[PDB]
Amino acid sequence: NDKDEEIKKLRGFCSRYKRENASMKERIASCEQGEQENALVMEKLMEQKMEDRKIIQSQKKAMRNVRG
Amino acid sequence: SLNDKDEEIKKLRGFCSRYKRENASMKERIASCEQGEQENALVMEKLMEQKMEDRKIIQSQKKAMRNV
Repeated sequence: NDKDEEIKKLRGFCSRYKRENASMKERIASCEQGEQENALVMEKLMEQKMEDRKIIQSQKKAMRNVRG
Repeated sequence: SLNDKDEEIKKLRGFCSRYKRENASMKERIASCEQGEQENALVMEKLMEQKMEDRKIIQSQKKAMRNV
């Protein structure tokens, strides 16, 4: 009766923990997937920004060349 | 107070501490992922603002050259 209750209690924690852990792997996995998708967007936006700065520099030079 | 029960309890107690450690680490990892995702959103917002301002500068440069 004393050993039986402790066993019932511990089994309950184990089933609880096990359910919560399974749920978290699922959540962690979708998070990492979100982050992989974010990475592609960020990379594209960063390339475009640097490409814009390149154009700006090239145009700043062309005007410098015209003002001689 | 049956026969395999003291050991069964010892094993289950072990699983619980193990589950408890693994649970804590996952909570920590999910929070880091979510913080990463929040930061990413902010970076993209900054990058989008910068592209738009850069395009403004680029158009302003092409027109100033047109006007010479």
